[PDB]
Amino acid sequence: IIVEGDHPSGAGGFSAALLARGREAVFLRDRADILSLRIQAAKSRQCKT
Amino acid sequence: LKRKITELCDKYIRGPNIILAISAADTDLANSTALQASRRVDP
Repeated sequence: IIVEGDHPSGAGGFSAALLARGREAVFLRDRADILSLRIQAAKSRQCKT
Repeated sequence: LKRKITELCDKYIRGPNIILAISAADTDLANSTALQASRRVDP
Protein backbone atom coordinates (compact mmCIF):
# COMPACT_ATOMS: atom_id res chain seq x y z
CA ILE A 1 0.00 0.00 0.00
CA ILE A 2 1.01 3.61 -0.65
CA VAL A 3 -0.75 6.74 0.64
CA GLU A 4 -0.39 10.42 -0.27
CA GLY A 5 -0.97 13.50 1.87
CA ASP A 6 -4.15 15.04 0.43
CA HIS A 7 -5.95 14.58 3.78
CA PRO A 8 -3.60 14.62 6.80
CA SER A 9 -6.36 13.75 9.32
CA GLY A 10 -7.10 10.12 8.44
CA ALA A 11 -5.06 7.56 6.53
CA GLY A 12 -6.23 3.98 6.36
CA GLY A 13 -8.73 3.10 9.07
CA PHE A 14 -6.31 4.63 11.57
CA SER A 15 -6.03 8.16 12.94
CA ALA A 16 -2.99 10.37 12.40
CA ALA A 17 -1.85 10.05 16.02
CA LEU A 18 -2.43 6.28 16.09
CA LEU A 19 -0.38 6.09 12.88
CA ALA A 20 2.50 8.08 14.37
CA ARG A 21 2.48 5.90 17.49
CA GLY A 22 2.53 2.86 15.24
CA ARG A 23 5.63 4.12 13.39
CA GLU A 24 7.47 4.65 16.67
CA ALA A 25 6.33 1.19 17.78
CA VAL A 26 7.67 -0.54 14.66
CA PHE A 27 11.02 1.29 14.98
CA LEU A 28 11.32 0.21 18.63
CA ARG A 29 10.50 -3.36 17.61
CA ASP A 30 13.16 -3.62 14.94
CA ARG A 31 15.86 -1.88 17.02
CA ALA A 32 15.08 -4.10 20.04
CA ASP A 33 15.35 -7.31 18.04
CA ILE A 34 18.62 -6.15 16.48
CA LEU A 35 19.99 -5.17 19.90
CA SER A 36 19.27 -8.56 21.50
CA LEU A 37 20.68 -10.46 18.54
CA ARG A 38 23.86 -8.37 18.66
CA ILE A 39 24.21 -8.87 22.42
CA GLN A 40 24.03 -12.64 21.96
CA ALA A 41 26.48 -12.37 19.07
CA ALA A 42 28.90 -10.32 21.16
CA LYS A 43 28.62 -12.96 23.91
CA SER A 44 29.16 -15.83 21.44
CA ARG A 45 32.36 -17.89 21.36
CA GLN A 46 33.13 -16.63 17.85
CA CYS A 47 33.78 -13.14 19.28
CA LYS A 48 36.21 -14.42 21.94
CA THR A 49 39.19 -14.04 19.62
CA LEU B 1 -1.84 19.72 -26.42
CA LYS B 2 -2.55 21.52 -23.16
CA ARG B 3 -3.19 18.19 -21.48
CA LYS B 4 0.16 17.02 -22.84
CA ILE B 5 1.94 20.04 -21.40
CA THR B 6 0.33 19.41 -18.04
CA GLU B 7 1.44 15.81 -18.23
CA LEU B 8 5.07 16.88 -18.52
CA CYS B 9 4.73 19.37 -15.75
CA ASP B 10 3.15 16.92 -13.44
CA LYS B 11 5.76 14.33 -13.97
CA TYR B 12 8.53 16.78 -13.35
CA ILE B 13 6.99 18.22 -10.25
CA ARG B 14 6.33 14.87 -8.69
CA GLY B 15 9.81 13.79 -7.77
CA PRO B 16 11.36 15.62 -4.83
CA ASN B 17 12.64 18.67 -6.66
CA ILE B 18 12.50 22.06 -4.95
CA ILE B 19 9.54 23.46 -6.87
CA LEU B 20 9.41 27.23 -7.48
CA ALA B 21 5.84 28.38 -8.02
CA ILE B 22 5.06 31.94 -9.07
CA SER B 23 1.75 33.78 -9.00
CA ALA B 24 0.61 37.04 -10.56
CA ALA B 25 -0.99 39.35 -8.01
CA ASP B 26 -4.03 39.92 -10.22
CA THR B 27 -5.11 36.30 -10.10
CA ASP B 28 -6.63 34.85 -6.95
CA LEU B 29 -4.31 32.45 -5.12
CA ALA B 30 -6.79 29.59 -5.34
CA ASN B 31 -7.26 30.32 -9.03
CA SER B 32 -3.61 30.06 -10.16
CA THR B 33 -2.59 26.66 -11.50
CA ALA B 34 1.03 26.98 -10.39
CA LEU B 35 0.21 27.07 -6.68
CA GLN B 36 -2.69 24.65 -7.21
CA ALA B 37 -0.46 22.01 -8.79
CA SER B 38 2.23 22.72 -6.19
CA ARG B 39 -0.37 21.82 -3.56
CA ARG B 40 -1.42 18.83 -5.67
CA VAL B 41 2.02 17.22 -5.62
CA ASP B 42 3.06 18.72 -2.23
CA PRO B 43 0.26 18.66 0.36
